[PDB]
Amino acid sequence: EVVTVEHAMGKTEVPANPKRVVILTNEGTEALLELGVKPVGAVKSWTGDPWYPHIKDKMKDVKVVGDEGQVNVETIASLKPDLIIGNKMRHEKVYEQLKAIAPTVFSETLRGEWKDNFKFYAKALNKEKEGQKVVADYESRMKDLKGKLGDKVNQEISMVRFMPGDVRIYHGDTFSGVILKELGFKRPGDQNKDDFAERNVSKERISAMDGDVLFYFTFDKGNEKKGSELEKEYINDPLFKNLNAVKNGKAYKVDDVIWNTAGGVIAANLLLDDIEKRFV
Repeated sequence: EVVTVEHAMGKTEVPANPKRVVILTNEGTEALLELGVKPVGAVKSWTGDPWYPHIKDKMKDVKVVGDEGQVNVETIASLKPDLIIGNKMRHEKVYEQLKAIAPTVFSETLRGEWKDNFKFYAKALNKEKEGQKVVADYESRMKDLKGKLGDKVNQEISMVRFMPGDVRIYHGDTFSGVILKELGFKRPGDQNKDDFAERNVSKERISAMDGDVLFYFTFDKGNEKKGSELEKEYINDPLFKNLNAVKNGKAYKVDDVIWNTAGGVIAANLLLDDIEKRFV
């Protein structure tokens, strides 16, 4: 009937064979799908209507239970789940409300932890063996790519994000950070740090964006397109145009969804594919 799972908010008995699972992160949604569990409810994709294209078909008739930052507890209760999976960084405040509905287990954070989070979700679902195969398959595809890249990994890759009111330079404890590191890519300067990002990068700090290759991506909250507005301002600034990466023709806009925001094992595989497309 049950198994005990240690997690970010304690120790909880969960079904040995969960039948009606609700999943409260985008990255966790991908874990479930790859582990052969279709959730009865899930938070909408950050920039989907409601689902990212890469999971849309797999999410047919899944009930939207809010978004990752603001979950709808009433909708979750209505689904009568036997297991709820969330994340302490996103959902700590609603943990007790979720626990009142069904056994609830939390991962700790997002940042660069996608692979450990995936393994945790596999444990929570009692699908460790299945999870080992998914991880092994990803690592094999990763090894395939390392071979195809050869010494192209010796390039310093710079990661820049435009968001509403905030230009960021992404560092090591991030989705792109840990995957670039696993592949063996170098990073320039502070992008080697094991923190999340340099935040609120000014036009004066544009020099900190340089590298051998510069990948930038943009997040827009809504129809205001405030992220894209900031991108336009920065990439047309003379300081940006004088970056070595830009003068070399090696500054590229990449997809926010697969390079950062989806954040799960399906996206990780799509990121490998995109890197192969761009470098090989």
